Amino acid sequence: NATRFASVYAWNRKRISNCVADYSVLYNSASFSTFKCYGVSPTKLNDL
Amino acid sequence: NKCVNFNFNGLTGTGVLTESNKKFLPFQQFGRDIDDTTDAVRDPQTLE
Amino acid sequence: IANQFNSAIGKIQDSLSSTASALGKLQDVVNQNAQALNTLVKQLSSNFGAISSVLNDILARLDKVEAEVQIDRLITGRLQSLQTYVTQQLIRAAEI
Repeated sequence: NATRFASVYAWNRKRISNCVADYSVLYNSASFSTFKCYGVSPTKLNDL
Repeated sequence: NKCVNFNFNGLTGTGVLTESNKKFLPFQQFGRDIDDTTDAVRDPQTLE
Repeated sequence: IANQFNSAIGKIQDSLSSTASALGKLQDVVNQNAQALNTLVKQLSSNFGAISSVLNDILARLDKVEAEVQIDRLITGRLQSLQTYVTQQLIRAAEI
């Protein structure tokens, strides 16, 4: 929901740490056009 | 001292979990056998 | 005669107390089996081109289709490990 996304020639990286997480709230978001996960099945994000 | 399916901070297995007299160094969380497999673990809630 | 016979028995007891490379033919069979076991163990740590080298680590991260494409591989690489392990042992069992 954040206002400005970084120009990719200088793309931006958020570091996330020291927290619990949930990904059910991502996959069950209506907005997404694409959600490909390559190391881990998208549902399994919630048991790791 | 009973046989259980387990998930220790995402590192799963099946086995008997039992106490240890092997003193881990303060920074360590997994141990490993000769067979490379996880022979010992430190619990994330209670540091035994 | 009996003394020179006992003298040779004495030399054997001292010899076996003094050496181990003489038993080297029994050492050889157990060492062939020791490194053969050690080889099969190392192969459980091989990735075999899969995403990951450990089965239960995969079961912690994939589901049903993108999981089985990895499980058939681990199976292939390990199956070859067993074929070769048992081939190396069978031709060994003929030596023994």
